[PDB]
Amino acid sequence: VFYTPKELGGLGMLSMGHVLIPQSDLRWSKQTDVGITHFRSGMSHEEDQLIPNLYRYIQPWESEFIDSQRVWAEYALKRQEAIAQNRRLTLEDLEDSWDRGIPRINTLFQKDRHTLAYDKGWRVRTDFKQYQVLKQNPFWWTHQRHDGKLWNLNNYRTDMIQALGGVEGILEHTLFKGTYFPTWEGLFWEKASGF
Amino acid sequence: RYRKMKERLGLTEIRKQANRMSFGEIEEDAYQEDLGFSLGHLGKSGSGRVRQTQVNEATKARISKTLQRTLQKQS
Amino acid sequence: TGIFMHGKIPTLKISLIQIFRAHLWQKIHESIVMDLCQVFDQELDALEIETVQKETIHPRKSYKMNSSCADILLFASYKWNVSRPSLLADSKDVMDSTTTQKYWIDIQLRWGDYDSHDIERYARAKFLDYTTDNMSIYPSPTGVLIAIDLAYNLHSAYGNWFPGSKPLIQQAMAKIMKANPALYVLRERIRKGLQLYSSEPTEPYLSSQNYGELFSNQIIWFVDDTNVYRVTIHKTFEGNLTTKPINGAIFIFNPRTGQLFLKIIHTSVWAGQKRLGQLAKWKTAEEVAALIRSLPVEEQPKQIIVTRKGMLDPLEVHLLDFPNIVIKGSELQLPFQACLKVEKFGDLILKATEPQMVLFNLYDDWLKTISSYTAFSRLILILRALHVNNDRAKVILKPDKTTITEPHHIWPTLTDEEWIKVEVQLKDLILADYGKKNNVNVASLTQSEIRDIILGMEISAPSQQRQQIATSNYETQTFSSKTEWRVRAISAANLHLRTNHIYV
Amino acid sequence: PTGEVLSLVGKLEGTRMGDKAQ
Amino acid sequence: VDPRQTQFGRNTLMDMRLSQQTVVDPKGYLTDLNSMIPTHGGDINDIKKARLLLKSVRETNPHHPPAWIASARLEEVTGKLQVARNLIMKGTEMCPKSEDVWLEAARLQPGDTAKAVVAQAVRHLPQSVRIYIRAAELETDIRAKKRVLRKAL
Amino acid sequence: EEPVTADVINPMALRQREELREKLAAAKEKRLLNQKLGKIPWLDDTAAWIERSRQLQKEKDLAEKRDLQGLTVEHAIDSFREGETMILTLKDKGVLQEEEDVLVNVNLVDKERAEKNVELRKKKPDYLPYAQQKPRSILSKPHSFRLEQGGT
RNA sequence: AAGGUAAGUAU
Repeated sequence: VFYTPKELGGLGMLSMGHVLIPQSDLRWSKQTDVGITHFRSGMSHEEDQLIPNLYRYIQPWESEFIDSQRVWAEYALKRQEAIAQNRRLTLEDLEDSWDRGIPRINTLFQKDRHTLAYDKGWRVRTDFKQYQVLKQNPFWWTHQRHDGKLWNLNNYRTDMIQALGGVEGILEHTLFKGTYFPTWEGLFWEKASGF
Repeated sequence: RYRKMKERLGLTEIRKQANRMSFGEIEEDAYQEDLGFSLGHLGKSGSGRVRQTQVNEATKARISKTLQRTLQKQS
Repeated sequence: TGIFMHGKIPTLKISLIQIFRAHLWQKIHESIVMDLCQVFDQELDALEIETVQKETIHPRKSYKMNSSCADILLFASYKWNVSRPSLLADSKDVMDSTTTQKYWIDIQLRWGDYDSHDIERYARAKFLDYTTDNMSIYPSPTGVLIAIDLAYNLHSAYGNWFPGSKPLIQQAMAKIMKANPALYVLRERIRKGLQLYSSEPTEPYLSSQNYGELFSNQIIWFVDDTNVYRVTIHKTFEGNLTTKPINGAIFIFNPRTGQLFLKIIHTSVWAGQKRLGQLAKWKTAEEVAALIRSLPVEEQPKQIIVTRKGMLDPLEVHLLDFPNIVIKGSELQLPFQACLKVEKFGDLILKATEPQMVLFNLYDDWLKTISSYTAFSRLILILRALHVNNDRAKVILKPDKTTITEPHHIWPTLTDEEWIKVEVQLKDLILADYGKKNNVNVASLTQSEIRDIILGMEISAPSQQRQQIATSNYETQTFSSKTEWRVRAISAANLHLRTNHIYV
Repeated sequence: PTGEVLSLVGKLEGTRMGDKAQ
Repeated sequence: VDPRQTQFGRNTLMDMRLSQQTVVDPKGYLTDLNSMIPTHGGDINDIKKARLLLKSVRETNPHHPPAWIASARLEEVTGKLQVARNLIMKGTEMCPKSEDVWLEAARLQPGDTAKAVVAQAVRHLPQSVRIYIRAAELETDIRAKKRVLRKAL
Repeated sequence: EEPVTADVINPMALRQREELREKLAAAKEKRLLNQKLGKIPWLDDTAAWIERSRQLQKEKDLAEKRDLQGLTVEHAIDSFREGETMILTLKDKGVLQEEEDVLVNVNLVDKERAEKNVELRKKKPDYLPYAQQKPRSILSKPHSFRLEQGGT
């Protein structure tokens, strides 16, 4: 109920810890013409399912800096040949280096990349924002628009769904089978009621 | 007056799509400073709208009447 | 309910009370009992069932989880070979256990949890605990118990099986689980509580309640593609009924200025296309987008209303360069397909040898004496009348032999009060077919529903059993059979008509 | 089986932090 | 991206209708030589539904150049710039006489192959001066421009 | 008992796999096109081309010197009348839907709706007539006839 | 040991 992503009704908690899922929680059952059939998830004779840790899914700062230097040297070269051939980087040449550098290559393709070029002293201003807003900013050190998004949780959420037994394993814990929806595909939540 | 107040306060189509979250389709985090913030069906597949939803101009933000008076005493 | 609370979770308690309001547990049990009665009442002369009775039980029998009794009692014609008790999913049956004359059927509803949603083991345990019990009361030593897990929508059965019962029970239970009024109410209430939907978003949508707000000064386009692909069919007595394609017309009506843009499509376009249904939609959307690009921005529409749900996505694709135009579907069927029935449109477009784009003024000279709102209202009324009869309506449209239609426009020229009289006559005409084809008095129509009749909104309700949503009258429901006096009187009628075809 | 988040001081220390990241 | 950027800082229509004591007003049908609507970045809400619908347009009207143009440009705004080239190539294979599709092919395709595209457009439409001058932009050599422009004449 | 280990339904993994399949299919078509798109003196001599053009200028002067309906209709044979004729229009269907392009007449559809409503208006005396479970099967889970060549 | 009392009319 905690680590299930918010799209499936869970709280979408991020775990920087060691949590074991009991194997009794990885069992479900479905009814078909031949009757009721029961399924598990851990076919391999391994231990109980362990939820992915937000530990492993963050690249360390040193590797991040090495990647940034390598990627920006590569981009400098690519731009140098792009100017010579009277062409521009078409978002396909910069495919191997997309979310790598400290100023993420994402930022070069940002729609408002011209107005942000006139934004100076933005890190100092973001740090000093604590004296104007009554809420502490965890990302006081960086700006998403200027510095890019320096992390990704796609792999984390993918492995969290895989570790919980997928949609079938997760939804056996829920009232989804009580709704008698034929499938989970064409479904959407409503965060707030009409009233 | 009641019609204008209901148009200003009533649910808008884009704000109707805002509070609708697709079931089972995990979306990448949008806003870094707040992970709770999410666009919902806005800009994401499954909303059923081929074209982009437009801004209801009846929900435009404008200054109060007394704040207009100060601007008249300033220029 | 039969829901056991493991701890005071007050939010869950409130939710489950709301979900199972209006005695939903008893109603579900009664509905399943009725369904088993009917499925066993049909096959009584094939399963050698002498009769089926709905046992008179307590209204709270659905709630008793400690004990149980029988809901259905089957009396055999001669005898039944009871097999060894087994689960519903058991294919192999040992039909040599005992014999019986009476069969009891028990239906148990449960709300399973995650750890205990196994319905087969539950049914086996309940059957064993209730048959071998001095508290549970049964009318025979043999029977079957059907267990329903509502929280997981599982179903099973355990106990004895006389020949011909297991497949019938399986199929009946599958049909009941897939479709049942009380079960459907349970699913809808659980869906509303959980608040997740099966892709039914709410969007701007022309109903009969926002019809009044349509009449503004902004430009509105009613686009109709009903008469794009059309053929005429005629049955001949000497031979066979034959069909012949005819030219189509796209309607781009503008209720403000009265401009009726008619796109005439030749029959040669549908030459080598396998899928005409969507070709018509794409052609019509292309024409609509081209006409929008033709008109200046001042006369460009900002609200396009479509009379067919099929032409909502194609317009959205073909209006991808005009995001500031809202495309609204209409749930009420406007009579815009009946304008081709007019004498000045049908023959005009049938003999059009090439596709083209034509402009008409559906408001002939009304705009010089009445506003566009009344012009559109009377035009909708006239089109509804034409769609209704097109025979008496054509007689109504000219009230006097001195009323003629000049070649400049479509409708005849009438005085203001003459138009009032024509409109009231056409309103009576439109109410006439509703009175006839629905066998209801016109005076019984309130002023609120006459408006819906004119516009073209109608409602139906095949599922009246959803009345479940609104000494106790819960388990009072009982089964019935033709074996009774009413069934014998119904079977006695028409027996002489079957005597003409008899075999030896 | 308790579901309690256990500290990984000394637990899962064999693997690097670059694992399972792309 | 802009040439100076460093580390630290659609569904067009081929149908037109001119609008000007008779009930019938047959207005002339006009065709525009070329139609290049702005990219309209982000105007699509449901990318997958729009992609399916544009696929349906391509299937129903394979000889509709706006269909192919919108279908491939939807892949270009999405960022999948490789499938857009394939869509334009198929459109050229199905709409060879439309100079708009050939001009769009010379834009999305990479440089050298883009030249080939023009070298093929002349095969299906030699009178189009617009593609010829386009080849002048495609060839970075003046001597190459001498060949193509003088061949155009 | 022994449960069977099914395939884990991971929507994010499915999305990634679909995107990878699209990416790999795009590359194959690119190479296939390049197998064809890549198989297509006076270019420097201005005087030679000028002479050729002058030759062309005089060269032009020297040269100057119904059977197509096999679809279906969602109506009954008895619905029509021999003494009358009516128009049949296409039934509303979604573009993305792959269903057959059935054919209807608006007046006959209205009449069918009216008769359905009056039948429903009349209460059901008995579900059983007096298969298994008729009301829960046919509804949860429209007379028509196609056209043979010229016509049925 | 608890933090697990539906409330309401009627005798």
